Amino acid sequence: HVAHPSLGRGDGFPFLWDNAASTLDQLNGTDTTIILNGFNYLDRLSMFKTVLEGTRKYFDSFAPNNTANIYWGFTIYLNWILATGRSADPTGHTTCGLAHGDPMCLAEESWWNCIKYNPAAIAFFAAKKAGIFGDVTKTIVLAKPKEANSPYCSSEEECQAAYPDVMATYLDYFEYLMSLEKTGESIDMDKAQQLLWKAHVTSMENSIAVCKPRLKNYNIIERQLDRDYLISLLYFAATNFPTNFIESIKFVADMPHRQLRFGDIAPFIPDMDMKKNNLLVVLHGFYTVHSLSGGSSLTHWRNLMESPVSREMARDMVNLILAGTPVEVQVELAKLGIPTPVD
Ligand SMILES: *[C@@H]1O[C@H](CO)[C@@H](O)[C@H](O)[C@H]1NC(C)=O
Repeated sequence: HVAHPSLGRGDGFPFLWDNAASTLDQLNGTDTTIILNGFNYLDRLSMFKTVLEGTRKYFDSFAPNNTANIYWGFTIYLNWILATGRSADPTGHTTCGLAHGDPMCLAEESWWNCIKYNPAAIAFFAAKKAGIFGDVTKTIVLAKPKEANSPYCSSEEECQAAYPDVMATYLDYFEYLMSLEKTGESIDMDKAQQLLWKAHVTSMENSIAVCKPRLKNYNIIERQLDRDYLISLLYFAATNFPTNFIESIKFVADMPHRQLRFGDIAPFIPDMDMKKNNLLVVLHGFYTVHSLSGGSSLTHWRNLMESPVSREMARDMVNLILAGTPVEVQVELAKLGIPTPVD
């Protein structure tokens, strides 16, 4: 049994989905503690699954099996980083995440692990604080990293102190959900999605500098994919594109199913379909507009995306992209009136 990059266990749900905890009471611990290893795939999956379960009631009517829940995004991406080897140690110094080592271990040295840790762990703490899990008197005890002055926080208090804006933005999301029963209002899906994206973006922006050195652990082609993806995510987030089950699977199905290497040039990678080859070009297209504009294009894009009509039009573009339609990022952005750069 191994994780499939886009199908997870087989039907889109993550590898080992059934094995992960639905509630805090199913986790290991003591009378006064709950134990979680943030460097273990199953415990990270439990950080997502417990929040999915605890927020199911807000999304239940919209679709079966909690599939309308917008928390699926980073849950599905956890499966993908495992399945494609991107959570393993890339340095060769340890066997963490390798088949001949502990395949569930998530390496400190992994760039993907580095950027994705907080959207699991800090978000989990924020959900706890907001009351998503009910009243919890037990202390969360996280496994500590080995590296001194690590980018990985290992307690509720340390995470708050090191990444205050990330804690605050995820808290805003969960507090909004918690407010709905007092009012008796049904969820405003566009608002909920905006709040969650704001937290994800804040996390990415708070991690980019501290995770940057890990990019040097990968060859230049894989390294550039990593950069391309993080910048592109900032543009996608501003469109308010949905992060529910079906849309998340649609995205990961277009991502490369293996690490890239020297020799790979999109859109001519012969062991990948046209949709994967096309998304690789598009991600680099966003990187290029961003780099050549000194980052100014993102500021203009965000201003434009203050309009709900603009956001809907931009989501239409994203859907074309996900279907494998070969659109030129630079050309499409200009159409939307973004001042675009020359070299
Ligand atoms: C939920 O998903 C499971 C697994 O894919 C499926 O067998 C089942 O039909 C779905 N449940 C409902 C109520 O639609």
